[PDB]
Amino acid sequence: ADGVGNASGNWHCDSQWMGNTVITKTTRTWVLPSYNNHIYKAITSGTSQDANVQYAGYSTPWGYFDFNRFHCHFSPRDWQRLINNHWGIRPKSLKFKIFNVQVKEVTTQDQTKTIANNLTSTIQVFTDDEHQLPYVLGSATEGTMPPFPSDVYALPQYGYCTMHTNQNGARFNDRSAFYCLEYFPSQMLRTGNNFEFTFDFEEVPFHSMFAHSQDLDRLMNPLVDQYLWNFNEVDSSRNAQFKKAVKGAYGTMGRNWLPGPKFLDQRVRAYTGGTDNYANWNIWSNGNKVNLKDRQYLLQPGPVSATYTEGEASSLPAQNILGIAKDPYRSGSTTAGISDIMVTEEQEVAPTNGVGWKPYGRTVTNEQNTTTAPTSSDLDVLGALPGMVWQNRDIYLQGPIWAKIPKTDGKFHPSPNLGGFGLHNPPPQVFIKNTPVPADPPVEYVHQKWNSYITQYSTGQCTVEMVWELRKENSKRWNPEIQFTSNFSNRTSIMFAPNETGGYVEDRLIGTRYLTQNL
Amino acid sequence: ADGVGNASGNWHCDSQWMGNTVITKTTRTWVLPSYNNHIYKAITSGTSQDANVQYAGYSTPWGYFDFNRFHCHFSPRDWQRLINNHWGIRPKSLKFKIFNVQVKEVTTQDQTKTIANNLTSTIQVFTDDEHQLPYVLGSATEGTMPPFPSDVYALPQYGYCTMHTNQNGARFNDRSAFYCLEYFPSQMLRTGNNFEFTFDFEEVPFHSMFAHSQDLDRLMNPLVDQYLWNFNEVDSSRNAQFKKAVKGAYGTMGRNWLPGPKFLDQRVRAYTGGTDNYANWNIWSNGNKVNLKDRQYLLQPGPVSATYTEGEASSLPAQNILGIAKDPYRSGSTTAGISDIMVTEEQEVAPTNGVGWKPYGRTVTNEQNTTTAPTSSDLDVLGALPGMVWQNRDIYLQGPIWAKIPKTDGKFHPSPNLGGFGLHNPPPQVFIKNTPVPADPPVEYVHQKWNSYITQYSTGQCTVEMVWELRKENSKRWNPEIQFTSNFSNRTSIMFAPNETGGYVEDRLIGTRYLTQNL
Amino acid sequence: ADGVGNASGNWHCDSQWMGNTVITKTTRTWVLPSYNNHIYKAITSGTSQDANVQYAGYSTPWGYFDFNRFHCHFSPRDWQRLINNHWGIRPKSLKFKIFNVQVKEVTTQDQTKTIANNLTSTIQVFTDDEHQLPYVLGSATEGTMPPFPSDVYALPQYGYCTMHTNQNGARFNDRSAFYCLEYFPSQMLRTGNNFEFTFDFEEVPFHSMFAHSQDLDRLMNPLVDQYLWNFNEVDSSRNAQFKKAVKGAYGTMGRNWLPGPKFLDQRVRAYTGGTDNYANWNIWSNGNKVNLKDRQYLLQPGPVSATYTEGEASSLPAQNILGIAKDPYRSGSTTAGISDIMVTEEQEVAPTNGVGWKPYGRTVTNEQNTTTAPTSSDLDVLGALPGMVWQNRDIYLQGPIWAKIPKTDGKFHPSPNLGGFGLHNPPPQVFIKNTPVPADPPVEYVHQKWNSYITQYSTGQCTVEMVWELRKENSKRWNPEIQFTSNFSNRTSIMFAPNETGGYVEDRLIGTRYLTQNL
Repeated sequence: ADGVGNASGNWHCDSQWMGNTVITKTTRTWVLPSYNNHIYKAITSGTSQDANVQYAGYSTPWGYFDFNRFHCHFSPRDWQRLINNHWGIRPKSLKFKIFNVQVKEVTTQDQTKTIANNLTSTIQVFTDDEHQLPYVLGSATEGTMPPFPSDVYALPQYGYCTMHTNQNGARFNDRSAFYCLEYFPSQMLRTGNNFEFTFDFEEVPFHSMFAHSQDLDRLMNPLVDQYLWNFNEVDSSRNAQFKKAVKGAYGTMGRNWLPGPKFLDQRVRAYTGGTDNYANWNIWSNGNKVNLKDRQYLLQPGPVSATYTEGEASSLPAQNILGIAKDPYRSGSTTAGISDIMVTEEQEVAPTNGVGWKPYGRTVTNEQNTTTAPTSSDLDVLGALPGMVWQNRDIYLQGPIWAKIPKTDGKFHPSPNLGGFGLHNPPPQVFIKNTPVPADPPVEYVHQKWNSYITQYSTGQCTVEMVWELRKENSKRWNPEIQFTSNFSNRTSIMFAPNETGGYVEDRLIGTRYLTQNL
Repeated sequence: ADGVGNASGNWHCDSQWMGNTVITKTTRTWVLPSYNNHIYKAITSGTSQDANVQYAGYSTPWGYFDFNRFHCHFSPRDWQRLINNHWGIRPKSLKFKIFNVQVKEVTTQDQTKTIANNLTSTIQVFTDDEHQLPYVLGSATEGTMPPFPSDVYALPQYGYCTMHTNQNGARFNDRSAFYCLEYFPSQMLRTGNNFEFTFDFEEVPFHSMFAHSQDLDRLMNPLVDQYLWNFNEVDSSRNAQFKKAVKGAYGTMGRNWLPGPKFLDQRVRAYTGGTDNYANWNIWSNGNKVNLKDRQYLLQPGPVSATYTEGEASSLPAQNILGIAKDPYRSGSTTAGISDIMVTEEQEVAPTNGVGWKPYGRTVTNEQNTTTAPTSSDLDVLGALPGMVWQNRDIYLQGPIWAKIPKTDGKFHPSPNLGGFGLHNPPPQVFIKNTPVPADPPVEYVHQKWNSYITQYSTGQCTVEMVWELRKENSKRWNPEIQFTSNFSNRTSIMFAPNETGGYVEDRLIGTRYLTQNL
Repeated sequence: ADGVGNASGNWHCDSQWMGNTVITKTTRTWVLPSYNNHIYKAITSGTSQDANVQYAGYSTPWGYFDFNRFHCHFSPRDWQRLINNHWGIRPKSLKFKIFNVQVKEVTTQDQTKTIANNLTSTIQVFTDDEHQLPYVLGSATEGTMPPFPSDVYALPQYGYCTMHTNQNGARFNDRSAFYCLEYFPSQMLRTGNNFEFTFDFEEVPFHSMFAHSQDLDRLMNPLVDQYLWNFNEVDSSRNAQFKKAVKGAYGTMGRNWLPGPKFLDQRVRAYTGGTDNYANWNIWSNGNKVNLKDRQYLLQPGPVSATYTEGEASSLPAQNILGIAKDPYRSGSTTAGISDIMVTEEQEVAPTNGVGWKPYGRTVTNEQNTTTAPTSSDLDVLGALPGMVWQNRDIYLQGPIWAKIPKTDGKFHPSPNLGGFGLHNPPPQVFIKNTPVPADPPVEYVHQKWNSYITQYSTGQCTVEMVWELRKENSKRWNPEIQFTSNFSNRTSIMFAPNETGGYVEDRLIGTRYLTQNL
């Protein structure tokens, strides 16, 4: 294909806007180590007796590419052009390349590393097109490409969980599956070789890049009464009374449509002002949980809900938020306060979704009679009922693009709770390993497992080219709308740029919902 | 197009039944005033501090046509032919005309009005085809065409609500949208000119014009046992016992299908007999409510439920009913009793839907053991679960035809709670205004807003032509069925006709569900 | 394209003279380090509180090529053929190549550097054709190619200034723009690869390579009187008197044309003889300045003016000169005297431009009457008035070729003050970087920014080929003209050649204006 002295690819980063489509291209330099030192390891939770944290699986010698966050594909300026001018976006097609491969050997002598080119060494690359391997993308995990184009990123090690059991610690059972990645055809690359593949997204709904400019309970003409007559009260004579729904009677009016279903969330005050928190409680005791088998885990974030009520504006739904550290590299060994963490604000869905820590509503709790007074209480948690409408969670420049829909007999509204595009056929996983280069063999043959290798690592460039379909904003609104703008003011470095020491700084989460549209 | 002395259209009222389709045509005389005196007004709830009743929006100089009730398009006799002979109906296409336009000027001198033709004055008409304006149809509000063909109807004024906030009264915010209707292309009509447009409905499910002749729990052959063995009890020895489901064991039988999901409603006795009401309580305190943002409002009517259990036949689900005044013009300033109000009766859905004030069922509340006895309670409110089946609300001659489905990421069974056809693309709103005719200008130019106008109003005729698709009744039932008939007996005027003073009288609600069909 | 063992280009240095065009070709060896160690740095003036020196911007990992001085493209002998034989020159087209690329790695062990070829490493090259990056060429800054063909030149690091504000030091604001150069498509080159592009200059005026042989006030025939009669005086009787402009009356004659507009400059005596200087004053206090925002800066050099009056021949306009060190590498840490600095002499423009420290002329300062005597003073600074004509600044073998015209709504005579060709579309900037080669990655994946790299640098050859359009000298002058010649006499090394230690010596500035032409 190509020799030692020719480049096998070129650098491509741009965004192209044509018609109803935008094409993003981005190139990175990647680094791949040799993981596990060329073996598979059965990994578990060990002696841990807590069923909730138990797991069983395998770490592999293979690495992988994760481009599943938007800021991989969009500059902040391009994200601005997207969210200010368009009502919708969905992924269409994908092209991925690996080129300019460099395999290197590391030799240590007397605490002295020397790095040299190994020109005859290979890397192996394959994509899993039929989704025959455990799919670890779409879990919102690190190891994604860094947003900034000149940043290098080490490829994460591939591993997976498989079925486990609880007896005196995690154990594999008969349903536990092992996957050898060397049991798949992969092409081998020396420095001259390159790799590419293409992918087409299935048809999915456009993400809704707008906020509603109307509330689900305001849909009627304010100037006219309804012709409906609703039950009002029972008179002292015990006879039922009916009241006409009249203009301004909004509490009593009959409606065709209901807010979407929700869990109840606990409210926390994350910002200055408003109703203050109770002290010394953790979400693990008091939060929403999911029972699965013998295990519990916190239900986070669940379907999206409105973030706050006005006047309570500093409060958050505890578990309904996506937190992201302002410093991507901040260590998770210690907790952080609100000042260190970017938290998503879902207020755009307030017209249809209801606020997280508000109950869905009230429910009648009894059947009344002459001697039984009517009673009612809160409806905290409610499933789907005919007439409900809701918005999905917003997508963020720093958030995940897609998630793989689990393969199941049934689903309800398969929109991922973390946000993004639910896909029956997500983009295939791209696996990469350094081909093992054995060390010096013994002169006299011995029967043993081969543990001796030359230390290798590889580096190169990768281009990701995505095509995005757009819905144009079409609106007769007379007055100006809300736009995302730079209101950062005076700074010691440019926002969404490198700082003095070269660290890339994105301290603000950016959603898509700025333009408005009627219900 | 046409002069002063030629009619621009003819009167058309008929119903045509051909094959699987019925075509309704109806003509009315309309009256349009000049609303707001040619200005837009920002309208709010004012100083009201109650968040529940707050709103913000605009009243417009424009009027509009609302034909969204069935009795606009169907005579009572045609409605009878529909409901006795057919299993289903859905709208197909729509044609609307405005013609024979007459613009008139009103001059008042010394408390004396004179009305004269203004031959050079215009009206403006446009339809909003792309649904770019706030859609106020489908809220079951007055200003619809009157059922009776020779009744004149004044066109209602168009207004809308837009996003508001709660601080010290209702306020507009940055998401609040203003819409100038003069920012749309509209054709202008003098007395010779006419207007028309056509519309096609999207494919929607046929309304179910039948009642089920079977109950969801009776579906099996009564002559045969099941081969299923269900858990029955635990013996005094603590061992589980299994009982065979045998013919007649209907309470214990395994089934494939579940009744539809429901809210629990409070029961009220609206008629003579049965269990009497508790005294002096109102639905606002005790009823089902919806939390939306910081607001509450009564959940009415919600998905349809069965109206009563037999022997309780006089009771109603409080909030699950559509009330309609027997006198359409009865003032809403005072409450009414059952004798003044027509209330819908949903008993046809009793086979699948369950009764409004009955809980869905019972639920086990605990995990038993040797020292823990099993407990259970009522399941009042339940969302959708696999295996549920239900009926939608019935449509009525006096009820709404369609509702606009809110534009949202997700929906569950988008059938409108008030009944009718949920539409992603409903029929477009038809807006009409009297073109402002300015009064005498000042001889010397002055810089000021122009407030001086000649008083105008317009009148004309409008034809609505709808095409309806039908499903023919196909049944092997041997015995006669239920039919809608005239059983009114002796009256001082014909029912569904004018009375002595010319008022049109429809005192009986008429559903579609008479014919029966098996589950 | 090419392997390890083949050259990807050849050495080209020549000048071709054909017809009205000259083609210059020149080749250099370049060296590129890795700047900033593969990061962008936000750079400011720091804690400096002086608004005049404040700045904000970015240094980039990229380098660039600057060939924007004439002695890059012309040997002294070719410059001689140009200026002695031609009246005009302008750039036409440009071709640039990068070839014979060598990427090398530096390894330090125990204070011992070893340099080795890295055969699989790349460089990245792109040109900014649409001028989408801050354009730093045309500011007369170092980092240009050295004149002498066998000299190697390190490529300068690319950086730029962006909008800043003054508050407690320089700050970035919302108008400050960051530019990632990796957000541009660039081709990647191994040792076999090469690069080229072509460019066409827009039509610009020929530089005027001649001096005028007439003065703007001598244009008339000396043998004939004018027929004009000019106001002369007012007699003791108060009546106005008119005097005929007669041959020899040059001070009183009417003329069609005016000298060009000018700032007033301060005169300094830079050479022996003439009127001596005042002592102990600096130009920062006493010089011409420009107010821009809250900042001041010295107005240098401004539009060109004549350098001196005869008899004052040792004086200079203080700020109107281009100084260039006779030693290009003399450090700027200390001031230099005239003997160390080559200073341009603009005397060729004396016919039309007026001398820098002379005022433009005299102006009447009052409106006289019987009791008010006429007064007048100096006109120091004057803008453009109808009838003015002027010459631009001369171009020098050691001076800049072009400058980018700022993109603005309006311009007056967009000829650069430093001299050369003002261009709306200047030659594109050529950016080059060493592709980062990552070092050994950690075996166990960690989430951190990648700071580990192998030290790289690159070298190669670059050819610049420019096409120049010429205007031929056409003159009927009988007597010989002024020519540029070698009058250096006896030297220890050849002038415009290397010295004993190999340093290239050009101690004399050479303008283009030798041939003469009438006004």
